[PDB]
Amino acid sequence: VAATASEAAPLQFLAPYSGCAMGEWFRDSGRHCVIIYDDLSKQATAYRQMSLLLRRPPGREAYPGDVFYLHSRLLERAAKMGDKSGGGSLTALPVIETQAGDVSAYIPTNVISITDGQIFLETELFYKGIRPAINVGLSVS
Amino acid sequence: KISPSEMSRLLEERIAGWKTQTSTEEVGRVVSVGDGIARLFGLEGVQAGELVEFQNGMTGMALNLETDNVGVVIFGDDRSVLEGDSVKRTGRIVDVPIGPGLLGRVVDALGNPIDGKGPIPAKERRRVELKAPGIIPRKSVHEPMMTGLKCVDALVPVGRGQRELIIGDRQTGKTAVAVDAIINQKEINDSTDDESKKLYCIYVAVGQKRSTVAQIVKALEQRDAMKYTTVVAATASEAAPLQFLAPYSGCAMGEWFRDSGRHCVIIYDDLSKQATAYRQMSLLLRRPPGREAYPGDVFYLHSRLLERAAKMGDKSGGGSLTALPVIETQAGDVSAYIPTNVISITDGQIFLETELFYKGIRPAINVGLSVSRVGSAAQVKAMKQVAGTMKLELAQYREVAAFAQFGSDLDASTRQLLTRGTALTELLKQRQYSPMKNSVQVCVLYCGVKGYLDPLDPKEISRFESLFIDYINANHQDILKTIETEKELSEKTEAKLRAAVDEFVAMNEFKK
Amino acid sequence: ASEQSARMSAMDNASTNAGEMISSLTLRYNRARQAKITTELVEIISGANAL
Amino acid sequence: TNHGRITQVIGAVVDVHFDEQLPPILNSLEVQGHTNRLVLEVAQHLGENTVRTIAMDATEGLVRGQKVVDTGAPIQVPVGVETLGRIMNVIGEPVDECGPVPAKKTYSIHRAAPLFADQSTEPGLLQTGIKVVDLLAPYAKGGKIGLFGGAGVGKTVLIMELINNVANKHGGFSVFAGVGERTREGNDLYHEMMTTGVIKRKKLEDGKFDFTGSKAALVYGQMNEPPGARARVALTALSVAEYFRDEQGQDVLLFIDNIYRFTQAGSEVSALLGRIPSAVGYQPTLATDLGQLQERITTTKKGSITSVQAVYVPADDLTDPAPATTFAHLDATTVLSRQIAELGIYPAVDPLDSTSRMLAPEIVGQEHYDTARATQKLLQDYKSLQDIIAILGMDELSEEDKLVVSRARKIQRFLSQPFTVAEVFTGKPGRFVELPETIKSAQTILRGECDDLPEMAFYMCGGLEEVRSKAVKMAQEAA
Amino acid sequence: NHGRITQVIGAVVDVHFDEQLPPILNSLEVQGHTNRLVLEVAQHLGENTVRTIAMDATEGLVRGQKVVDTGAPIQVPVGVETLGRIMNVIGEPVDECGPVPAKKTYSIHRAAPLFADQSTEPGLLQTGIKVVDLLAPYAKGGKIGLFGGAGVGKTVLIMELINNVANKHGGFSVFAGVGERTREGNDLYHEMMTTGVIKRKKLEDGKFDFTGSKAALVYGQMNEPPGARARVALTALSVAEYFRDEQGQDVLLFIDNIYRFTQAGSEVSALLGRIPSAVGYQPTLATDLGQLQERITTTKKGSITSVQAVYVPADDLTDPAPATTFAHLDATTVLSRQIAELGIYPAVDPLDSTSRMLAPEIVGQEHYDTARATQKLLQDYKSLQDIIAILGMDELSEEDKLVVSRARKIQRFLSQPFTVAEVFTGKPGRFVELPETIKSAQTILRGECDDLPEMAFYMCGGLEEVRSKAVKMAQ
Repeated sequence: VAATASEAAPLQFLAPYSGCAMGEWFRDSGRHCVIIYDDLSKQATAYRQMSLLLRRPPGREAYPGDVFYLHSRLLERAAKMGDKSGGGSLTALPVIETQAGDVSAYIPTNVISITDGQIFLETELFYKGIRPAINVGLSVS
Repeated sequence: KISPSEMSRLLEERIAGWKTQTSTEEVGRVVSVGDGIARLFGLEGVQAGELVEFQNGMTGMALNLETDNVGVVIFGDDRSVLEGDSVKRTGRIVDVPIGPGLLGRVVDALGNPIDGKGPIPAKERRRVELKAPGIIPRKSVHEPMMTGLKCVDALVPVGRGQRELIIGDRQTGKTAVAVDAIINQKEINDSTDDESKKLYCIYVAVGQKRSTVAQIVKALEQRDAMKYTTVVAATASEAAPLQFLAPYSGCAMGEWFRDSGRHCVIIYDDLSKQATAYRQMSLLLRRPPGREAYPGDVFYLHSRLLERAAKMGDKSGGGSLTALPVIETQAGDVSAYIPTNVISITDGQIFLETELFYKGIRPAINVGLSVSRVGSAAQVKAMKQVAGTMKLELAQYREVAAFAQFGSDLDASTRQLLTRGTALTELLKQRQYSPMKNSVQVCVLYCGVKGYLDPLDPKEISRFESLFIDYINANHQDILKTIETEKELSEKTEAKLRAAVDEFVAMNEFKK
Repeated sequence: ASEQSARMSAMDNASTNAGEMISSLTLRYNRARQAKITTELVEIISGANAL
Repeated sequence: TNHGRITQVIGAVVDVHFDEQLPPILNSLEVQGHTNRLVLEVAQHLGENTVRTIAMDATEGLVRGQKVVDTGAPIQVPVGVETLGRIMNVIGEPVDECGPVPAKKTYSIHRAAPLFADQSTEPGLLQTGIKVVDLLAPYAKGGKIGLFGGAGVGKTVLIMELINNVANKHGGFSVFAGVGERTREGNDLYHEMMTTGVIKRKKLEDGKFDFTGSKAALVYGQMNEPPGARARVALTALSVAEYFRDEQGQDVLLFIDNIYRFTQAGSEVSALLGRIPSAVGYQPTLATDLGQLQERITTTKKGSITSVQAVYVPADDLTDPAPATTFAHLDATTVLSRQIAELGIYPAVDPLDSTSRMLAPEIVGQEHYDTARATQKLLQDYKSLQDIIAILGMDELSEEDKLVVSRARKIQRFLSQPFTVAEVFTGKPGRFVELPETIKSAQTILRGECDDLPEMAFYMCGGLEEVRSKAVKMAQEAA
Repeated sequence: NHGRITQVIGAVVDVHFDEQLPPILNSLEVQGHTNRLVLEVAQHLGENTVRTIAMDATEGLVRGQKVVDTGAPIQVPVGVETLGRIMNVIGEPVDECGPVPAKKTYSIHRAAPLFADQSTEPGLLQTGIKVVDLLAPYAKGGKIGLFGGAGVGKTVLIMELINNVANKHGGFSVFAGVGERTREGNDLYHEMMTTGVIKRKKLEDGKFDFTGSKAALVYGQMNEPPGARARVALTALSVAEYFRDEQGQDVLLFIDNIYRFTQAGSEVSALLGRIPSAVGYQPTLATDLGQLQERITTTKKGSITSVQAVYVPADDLTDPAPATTFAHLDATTVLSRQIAELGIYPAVDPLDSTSRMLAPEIVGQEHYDTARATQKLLQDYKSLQDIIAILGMDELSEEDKLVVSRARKIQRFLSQPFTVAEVFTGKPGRFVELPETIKSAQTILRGECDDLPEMAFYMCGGLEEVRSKAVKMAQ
């Protein structure tokens, strides 16, 4: 599901929800699936765009207050259905780009408060040569 | 929410079938007044940037044309204006006179003199906001301006057609640099009959008070400098539109010298009070703001102002218009909006500091941050020959500066750098309202770079320089005339110079 | 001699730690600058839209 | 007289509707039917024969439709020698409880500044009796002076010392304007002026008073007053001084306390008046509203006004827009610091931030100019060793650097001096140090003819004799 | 269509039509004053009224002034006739040499290439520069950052890239000046006319004959209002898309600064009344940068490479402008005066330079090895220099002196002359293939050429010329 930089902002806002709707078929039909949102910060940037163009009041880093709800609407659908609901499943591997490894920002913390784990990646180990540059003291599950 | 057409005096006519719209496009009625702004109904036909006139003789500029009203900025107080007054168009865009009648005169942002000496003859009246020159008419900078300061003429040269920002903190010597640049042109204008080798000067003041504008005029009248310069004063009592317009009036006055094959240098003092005034006019015209409440037309404003500074080609006349805008930084942070906009607009930077103004380094020019994107192309070879060395020497001193408090423990090859750097730093010091010529500058910097000051006590260099100057001006005027005519330091003149230096050192005695 | 060697080593380590602290403080400074700018601008906008 | 009707009321902002003959802007309106006198100042015209005005007193108790009367002129303050020895409000009313002002004249507080053609005079030197001031930041006789500082650095104390050392000897008149300062401070100033002969009140058997003499006038717009009063009280006092300047041709002194409150009192109402806020909450009309004031304060060819303005600097931030704009309007500058006052060096003047237009070799001779610049160079050299001293220590410094540090510390302690008004804080008596004495002492200390003396002999002295006496005492008490 | 102006607020013109409103981004021509004024639609408002951004100044405008609708956005001319010329955002020439007699016109607002019409095979771009092709390999359809001001040899690097790509790849080039200084533009034009990048030959009647050149120019001058400087890069991008699509060529696109593009976008949004984002930038920042940069890519017909100059405000790489640009940048090319002071030209910092193509899949697992070996060597030589600054160069082992020798030899080997600098220096130009550079670096790191001297590497473009210079300097 492609919503690239040339595409408008509403389509970037949607594409994650469209992918989750495509995965709900597997979740509800007893099948198993995994959705990979390769950029959620861009979804949040597009929502900020649409809000500021709708004259809504900004907040921290200009992001509105409906960003936690925005991401949680999407991520709370990832679930392991039970024995009587078919038994299907739907995992989720959301992806986030940081800036100088800062995880005390607003969007990383908003998504860490929604997720069930964390896989951290560093530029030091990636410049040294360790690839995949997956740290292990910060990564948890 | 009601429109001026919806007030309950006009609808009594419209409902009554009155069709007295024969009121022309020239006349309108005031609807609201406040804080230097007026709002009119009518004048469908008035141009943007056009002058309008009120009942009580005052005048204003129409800026914010709107579907229901017209926004006007006032050149004065609001006591004269009251709601219900009538306004008429003059029909002419804002303009100012140009000519030799302004030389030696102080004027406001509209040509109206405030010297108290008489009116101003003007065969030519030029608009205030014009299109700047293109690319083809311009020419590359290949000629110097000769500020008269050693550090500037050597390490941060200013050419004819350049835009060299003077950025610094309060009470550093910016107005002093400007006035020295103005005063140094006296010997060059008095030593010539042609009006193509001279350099005229224009000094726009914004936000300044009269009790220092008068001191500037006094200092220039003491030294007979006003004969080749003119002042444009938009002080704090003068309204925001006048503070906003004075730089454009100065550029209009300088375009006469630029287009006619002459040379001028314009000096905008406190451009930040210009931008401030524009902000004060936009937040009162209810325009949409940006960061620090500045509108988006600030970069465009300073760009329109500064892109007129140019060097025209030999088909247009060969004239020029140099620019020396001045900016106050409130903490030294040049990352703010107006500093970043101006360094992006300008062709260089002269960064003055406060830590050096008290260490005796006056002018307090930090040559580390001061640069010149033109460079040696705006320098005579006589100055190149010493500046190419002194720049490297001062860079090495800047690389080994912190070791000055430990040089007792170091070894040679690192104390020589400190000694030469200290000697040069004490040589570049200068006195207020005492600029020098390029020949004397070359001679003194040759004395400095060639090691004739390393073994001296630094405190004596201020004597050394002075005596040497008097000596050469008494004895070897031929050397100065040769350097001024040929613009080169040949081996024979260099031998004569070393001879004179050795004679001076033999005649005199110094401490160390 | 051992004292002077240890002094040089300590100066090396101190300069390294100072460089690290300068990097961290530069990051924090840029963050605080952006925060100040955004806060002031949101204040200005809300005061412009509260008329 | 016209007649208008209040339409709405929002804090210190009052909209008024007239049926005909609108008043010009800045005119004064009187509310009719109120408990006490209530004056409004027109500020904007909105349309439909409606105006918007600012109240001088509190709007509590105001009613819509209440009647308003235009006076046909702005706030007119009484003037003459009858205001002397007396306290006045923003609207000219007295608050000294001694009777009404029997003035034969009144001036409008709103006037136009003197033009460029009315030039200044020579930079006359002003002797205050303070050492660092007379040495590094000489005060001009006919120019503006600024005292920048936060809270707890000695602004009103320094103004009181300047009053004691200047106003009493001054033969002309003098004016004080309290713009949003403390009332305890106002009472103390009034009592001290009644004490030291600057005010001469004489009660009479018939219940009247007599303020004959009393070369001082007082104006107060203190914190308790609302906005509109704090803004215009400065114009009131400045008109009271312009009267003595223009007509009587006298030389005048003008002390102002917390001029910053003017700007604050603008920012308190601009958003209610419909203006968009500026960068950090201040109003857009900051520079013009301040320049229209400052340009009226200037020497002319009829008189002279020497002004001294105290400028609150919040959080010790000199980058704030108000002091940033005020710096350009001053002839002499004096910036007070907390890092110096922590060392007990009072007055806590920073000689590396204090400046003056007068410190030039042509005005003050080279004996003064070179001395001042050498002092500043020495202090900057001492400042450029603080980190080396904090990290390594004094052991690493050469004997040249130790001499520099010693002389700089001695200068620091020597610039301190005790004031007469600080007896109730220090207990020590006050001093008056003349300028030749200051220059002699500074030249001596820089030349090195007092290195034999200690450092603690400086922090309360007014000369070298007292330094030698204190060192003598400490040496005798040492054995 | 024909409409009338209703109000003028700086660079924001509101226009009223009676029927058949124009779409957004369409162009409108004002009628009734000189200095032909063009307005780009940006927003509909109701009452058959629209809002427009002006490409030039609005002084002297009147309410009720007549306006014509061209019926399409700003249309720039395209062709081989635009080679050697200069053009503004509205396509008009500002070189005083005549009009552009092109047989075609393209809109500046064009949809990006689709997902199908896009090449999946990446490939390098054979420039001819050694340090570039070794340590920061470029790519077709790529976007290369160029961090460097003046005093470094940037204009000469630009002209060399242009000349070499025109000679080898046969592709033309374009230079866009987004709010550049006018004297800088004049200097660049004269340097091109000197170096042969432009061929402005007079004709008998008095016209000019711009014969086979290697670069078009598009200048949005700093004196121009916001609205031009934001729509200039699109003009140059359409001029390049013409060569990409029809002629089927691999072209270049140099951009003098993308931060002024961002400044102009932020200004335009502030004028139009859009609420600014975090640090004052517009809320359409990444969207506009993507609308621009997604057209700079490879397709099945040709390609457009791009060299954008970037300015990091206050050294803050976390600022939204560079944080959004580095996501699109496929490379990086830092300059430094601390290598130009050694006489080395180009002054490319081999350590600060980076690339996403250096991985050992596009270049094979020998280019990667050589590059990492050279980087290791240069880091070791940096550390040895920091040591020698204190302990002197007497306390070094033989392996340390060998490392220093190899480091200086390769640092001076990477320097090379330029075909365009010939007119300035006389030293001829040297193209250097990548296998040749790889072999030379392999030998220098193996230690074979340790017997050579130092200054034999500084001037040359290959081991052959280095050994020849050493043979002739032995005499």
